[PDB]
Amino acid sequence: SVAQALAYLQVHSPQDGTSMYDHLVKLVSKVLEDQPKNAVDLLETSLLVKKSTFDPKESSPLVPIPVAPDATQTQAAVSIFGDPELPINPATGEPVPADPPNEFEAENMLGAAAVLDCLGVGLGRELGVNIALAAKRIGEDPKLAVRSVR
Amino acid sequence: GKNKVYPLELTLEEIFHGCLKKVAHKRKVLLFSGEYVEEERQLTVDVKPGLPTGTRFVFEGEGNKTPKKEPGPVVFVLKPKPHPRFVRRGSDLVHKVTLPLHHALIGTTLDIRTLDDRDLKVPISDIMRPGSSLTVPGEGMPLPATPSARGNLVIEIDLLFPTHLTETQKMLLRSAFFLPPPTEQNEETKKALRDYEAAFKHDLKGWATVFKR
Amino acid sequence: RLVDPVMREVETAFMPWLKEQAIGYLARGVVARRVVDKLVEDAAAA
Amino acid sequence: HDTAYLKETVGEALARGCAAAISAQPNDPVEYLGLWLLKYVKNAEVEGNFYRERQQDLQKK
Amino acid sequence: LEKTFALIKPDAVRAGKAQEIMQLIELNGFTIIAKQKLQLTRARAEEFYGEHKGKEFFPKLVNFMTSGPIWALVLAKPGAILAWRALMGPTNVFKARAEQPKCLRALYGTDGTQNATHGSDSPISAAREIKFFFPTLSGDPTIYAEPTAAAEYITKRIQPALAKALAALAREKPSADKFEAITFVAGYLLQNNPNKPKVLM
Amino acid sequence: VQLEPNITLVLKHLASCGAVVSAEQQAALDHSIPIKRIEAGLRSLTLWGRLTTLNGKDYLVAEGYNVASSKEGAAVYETKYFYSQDGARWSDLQPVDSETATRCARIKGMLSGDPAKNYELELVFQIPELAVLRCRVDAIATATSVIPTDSTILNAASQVVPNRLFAGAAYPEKLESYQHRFSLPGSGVTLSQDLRGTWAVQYDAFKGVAQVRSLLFPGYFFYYAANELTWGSLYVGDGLRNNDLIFML
Amino acid sequence: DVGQALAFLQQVKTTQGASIYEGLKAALAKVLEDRPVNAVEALETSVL
Repeated sequence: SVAQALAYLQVHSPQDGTSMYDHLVKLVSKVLEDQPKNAVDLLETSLLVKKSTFDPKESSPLVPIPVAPDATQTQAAVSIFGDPELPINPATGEPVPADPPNEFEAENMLGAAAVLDCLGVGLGRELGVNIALAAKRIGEDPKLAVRSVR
Repeated sequence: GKNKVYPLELTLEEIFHGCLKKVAHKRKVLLFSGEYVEEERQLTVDVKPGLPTGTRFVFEGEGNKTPKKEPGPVVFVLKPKPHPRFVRRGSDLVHKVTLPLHHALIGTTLDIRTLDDRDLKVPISDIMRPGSSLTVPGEGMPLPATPSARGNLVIEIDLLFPTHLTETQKMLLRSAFFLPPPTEQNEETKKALRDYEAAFKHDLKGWATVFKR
Repeated sequence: RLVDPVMREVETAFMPWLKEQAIGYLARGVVARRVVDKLVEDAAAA
Repeated sequence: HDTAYLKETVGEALARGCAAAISAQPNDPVEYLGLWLLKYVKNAEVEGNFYRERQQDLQKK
Repeated sequence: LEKTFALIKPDAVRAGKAQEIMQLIELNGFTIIAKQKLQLTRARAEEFYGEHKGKEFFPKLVNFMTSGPIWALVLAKPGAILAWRALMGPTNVFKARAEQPKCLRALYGTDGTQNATHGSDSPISAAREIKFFFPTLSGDPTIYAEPTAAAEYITKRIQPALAKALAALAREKPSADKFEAITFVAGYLLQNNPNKPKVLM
Repeated sequence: VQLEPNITLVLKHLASCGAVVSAEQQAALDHSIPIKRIEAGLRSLTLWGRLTTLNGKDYLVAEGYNVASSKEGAAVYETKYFYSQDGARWSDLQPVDSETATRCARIKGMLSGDPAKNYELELVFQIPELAVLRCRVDAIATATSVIPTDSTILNAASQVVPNRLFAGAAYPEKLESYQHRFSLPGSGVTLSQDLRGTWAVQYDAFKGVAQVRSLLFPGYFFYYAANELTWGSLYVGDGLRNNDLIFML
Repeated sequence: DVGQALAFLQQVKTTQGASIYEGLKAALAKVLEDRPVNAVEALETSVL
């Protein structure tokens, strides 16, 4: 019980540089040392202690590492919007060899999404745009000689 | 009178952030025996963010100790290891980029990866001249005097011209480099440009969008 | 070969007073910490 | 003599700094002490400034 | 209430199992007072594993811990060291699977040395490692505040440079105002110290 | 009570005012806002507005701050601005020095499309179009950036942080209920302390949605829903200023 | 000892009607029961 409270109050908050256990100890020590005969302001003393705490920021041996979630899925999702410009060959500034898009035979998928949203069934309206762009990505691929996408 | 100097090699990330390096030193105490006695001493050197190249850290009291004379201080001279992207100059950073011609003229974005874990995408503001540079303020190494200010990253633009051009490509380039101003064009010029653009951005038979192979 | 200096003796005889003051301040810190612990227990009961 | 000068000059602050160094147990206590003294004078002055700013804000309101 | 060190090895991180381990740790009554994801270098790893220093497994052990980011945690619990030793289970992963299943080494750890966790043995090593990885985390107010140990630490620290600083202050005798003397002695200490060198441009 | 304005609620509540974005650009935004937010190390990144060009390729502009501190009586936000012709890929907007920041305010007319355009002004001075766009965004942000009062508070170390206990603004119809972003929480500076007739507020008491439009900059809208405490703002249209305000009113 | 500090902290009164000891105790009780997001700064921003 009380052990849980003590373990909670000593959690080291990084951005503040200290837990509340140290801050409470410092506030109590400052109140004890300078014996106050008059009224004290808890907020004022707290701000003063916060301003007065020593913080010897020293050079850490390791370079910091980023804590960031993986972004492969979202990057792949983004990669369907817009046209990917043809990469350049570093050896000769002329562009790399390329293939023209394919001639698949798909329906009016944006109109289909509009109809589905009108009826109140199917997927959403934004996912309709995503599906249309992904189907264009599939159909255009010269590697996959596709005569029809649906 | 004599001091032993030693290069201390760091990466740009360490100097940018501020490392706390540990270094080993071979100190030779000399005695009556023919062989000297050697020992490994550990030294902690604190390099603060943005210390300039050529900085000397001198440890007094350490060094090969002859029987009579107290050893002279040892010197560590800061030098940065070569980086794959940036070379530091004064307080800021130089990034040399090879740029195609059309990226210069039309204008695109250069994607650079900073020493800090951020990814800058800097647009080409205007027609980049041969030997021109693009400056991004507040992106170089930190100032050693104040730990908040930064230098300005300098991108030295190197242009990569195409190796081949056909006669029709040259005709298109010539027509693009002598087009009359829009308040001087005929109606035939406007219709021709409209037709050519609609035939260049054609979704199936046009070559504006091609998939690599 | 003989080598007494005044400042060495002065500093060495001054050292115990500094150590005594440091010990007093450490005792202050300890009592402050134990007061804070009592405060935590009372807060849980509250 | 010299002992009195040292005492009523720096003794209390140095004792506080040494207590802090004992409590913290850093990896380089001398640099810790020096930075502690610098922060000591700086926090005294900014403490005065903080009271001044609070008084000014109350008067303005 | 005692605090122990712990770390999640790259094998439980490359597989994206760090958060599950953290939630399991929190489920068993532990409290994570401090956590940090980091990436040891070769020298730092060799300094951390000083107790082995040339044993048979040391090459592969130091080559493994520097193959990816790890996590460092400080756990807090009344019986933190023994409870966390039990929670990890036996060191050998196959012996762990045989004897005690549903232990972090049995579930996430594989292939011997990659036991997916690392913990502290005794309070001495616990405090040493905590100070190694969290230099500013306060702790252990009883083992440093002994008058004998306090006097010994002051003795270890003051003869190198503080006595010389006091001697220089007494000989030079700057302004009687105490603030100038404090500034001068601080400058002398930060300029003359055996631990750090003198820096020049 | 919110901590950051949504990009969907803003587009929903400001759709009537014409502050709308294309559906394809809306999906692209939904995907590529977090990507740029993580690539730039910014805790807050929202769409700031959309500026019209002589082409169909309008500039979508998003702003984002990492730190926000009180400085000489001004709540200074260290904002970074990004622009994009399409919702997919973002570029940066570098700040502008004072000489060109004064030589860019004299260039008028709605911008072109290619951000590599050089305006020539009077010897001839060459100024990039991106500089002009940055100037216009800075001017609109200085004149207009609006948040409800008491929605921010000052903590220790003098940083402005969202007021988690903000209970909402009574009398949302009154302009006193709203303040600029760079006003300190203690100071009683609001939009009332601006010129008398430069802000129009229309409040629907039933649905509890107030709408504040800027008349000095006609394309700036800011909605505030009070039943659920949600406020957002968007600028749509060219960045030019409305000089002759006295005649129109 | 600690008894002296405890006896002292209960006579001193603050700007509020309660003593500083009781004020700190109530602040800690509120912090422990609510468990705020950024707790240390919430002490100066929300509880007192």
